[PDB]
Amino acid sequence: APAILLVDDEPHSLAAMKLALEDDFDVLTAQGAEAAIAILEEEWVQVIICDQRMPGRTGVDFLTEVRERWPETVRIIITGYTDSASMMAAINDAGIHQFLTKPWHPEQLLSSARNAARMFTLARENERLSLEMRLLE
Amino acid sequence: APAILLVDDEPHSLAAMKLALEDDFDVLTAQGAEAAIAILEEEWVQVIICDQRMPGRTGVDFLTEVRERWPETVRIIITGYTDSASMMAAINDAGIHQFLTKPWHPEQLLSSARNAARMFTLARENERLSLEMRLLE
Ligand code: BEF
Ligand code: BEF
Ligand SMILES: [Mg+2]
Ligand SMILES: [Mg+2]
Ligand SMILES: [Mg+2]
Ligand SMILES: [Mg+2]
Repeated sequence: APAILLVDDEPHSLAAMKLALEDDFDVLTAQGAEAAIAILEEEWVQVIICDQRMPGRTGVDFLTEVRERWPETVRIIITGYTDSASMMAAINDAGIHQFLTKPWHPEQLLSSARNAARMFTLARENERLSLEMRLLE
Repeated sequence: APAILLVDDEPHSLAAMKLALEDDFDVLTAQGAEAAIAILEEEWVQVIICDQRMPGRTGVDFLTEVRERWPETVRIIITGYTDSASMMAAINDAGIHQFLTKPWHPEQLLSSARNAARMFTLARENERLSLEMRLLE
């Protein structure tokens, strides 16, 4: 089953985000870029959420690669420093579907999640149709 | 072009929500259920957002019908009274994709919007494929 990947510098927000999502998804949790890529390798992930402000590699960077190695996956950013334009510009260059502000309702953040996974589902069958309708003409 | 429908009891939040979205969508605004249905008649709408707490008819009710008369349209609820279970249950029976808490970032609420419209787009071509791949077998 498609899980959701949680990826934040502070391990107390993975803790939280899980508490909000665990009841509905298979939550996978990671402490940063290099740590997280490791997981998308072995396990299968429908949705990912990433702190932007992370030591070393930023969410936007991580996700530029995620976009490249596993394009079937819905990418989401999350920020408490929502006031910066540089960021948004960065966000707006990458293929980032949702950007959430901190903090967040257990039921809101939960929703941006159910979204992503419904979306991941559309996109994924939206492609099936194609592939299979190619194998006709 | 597909617009977005805004539908809230307090005309000062339509004011706001527009200010957040106008730069990116064709915003249509309505003061409540009966008022809003009137608009989906003449004009074409890809995304709708509805206050739950509205005199007379509630968002969830409105949207149950919207779901029925214009199913191609992405439905969204928005609440400041996020603590009620009755609601969520109601929300969870209807076909409601996103539920936002008040208040909201200009760039968050903005995003739940861009979401919806990308989604409205998937769903709508996801169907094209079908219809057209039916006209083969
Ligand atoms: F700093 Be992260 F964006 F919360
Ligand atoms: F009362 Be609405 F939900 F803001
Ligand atoms: Mg629990
Ligand atoms: Mg941080
Ligand atoms: Mg403006
Ligand atoms: Mg109200």
